[PDB]
Amino acid sequence: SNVPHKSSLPEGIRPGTVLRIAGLVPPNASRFHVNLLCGEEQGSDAALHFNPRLDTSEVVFNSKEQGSWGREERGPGVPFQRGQPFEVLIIASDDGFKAVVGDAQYHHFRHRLPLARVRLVEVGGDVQLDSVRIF
Amino acid sequence: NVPHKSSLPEGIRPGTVLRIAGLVPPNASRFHVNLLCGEEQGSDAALHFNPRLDTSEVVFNSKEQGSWGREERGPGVPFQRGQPFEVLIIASDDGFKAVVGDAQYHHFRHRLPLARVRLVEVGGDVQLDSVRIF
Repeated sequence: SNVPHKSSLPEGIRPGTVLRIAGLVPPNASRFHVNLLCGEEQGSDAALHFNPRLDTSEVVFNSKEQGSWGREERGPGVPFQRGQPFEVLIIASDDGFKAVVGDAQYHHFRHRLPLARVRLVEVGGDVQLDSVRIF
Repeated sequence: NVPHKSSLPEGIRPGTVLRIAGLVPPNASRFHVNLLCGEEQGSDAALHFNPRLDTSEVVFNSKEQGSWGREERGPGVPFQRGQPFEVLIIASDDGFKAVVGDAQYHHFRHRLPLARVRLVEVGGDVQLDSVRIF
């Protein structure tokens, strides 16, 4: 199932970076996450926390800075389903992160931390990961 | 087979993603994807992505004022006759990242300004499934 899955980004990511995450949402999944982290330590700051919640039918976006979570943003409905595969694109621009789900633009999350702080991508939770690619 | 045209109303910026899904015909010679700066014939091409299956090469190039540039070539041909493909053209601040399949294939540094791009054009021997701008 390959979780928790970590992808190190020693030189960071620039505007024009695409994170492609594919996987299956297992039959009794509660929630999973894709984190863009500043370091490898526990509780590391997070430029992006992408959190589909199957049990509450929401998709939460947040950030973590100086150990404190920001204010949650929510996307429109849950474009994931228990027992169904998915494809997510997280696209970094100069202005924020574009979340694409199932070939449809889903939500835009404005930068709160500098994009230059990102050093790691972490995928975890109730997800059976197909692949994580970083272009 | 008139080329497919898709206008870019707000141009493209670092973070624009062009997903081109399609199928190569069994008798295909070559097809191309152009990022053009105007809707006139002979407009500047900020990016000319040209896979060539008749000679087994993939050529990158630019064009301004009707004059081309120096060709760049990628490793082999990640395209086969009769086989489908998915291409990502990702604009960064440094250039265009071309992705074929699940791997970055080439990095074409910006020869022309990114803000001058206004039209995507797909032509040649190719069956076009979908053109998406993200």
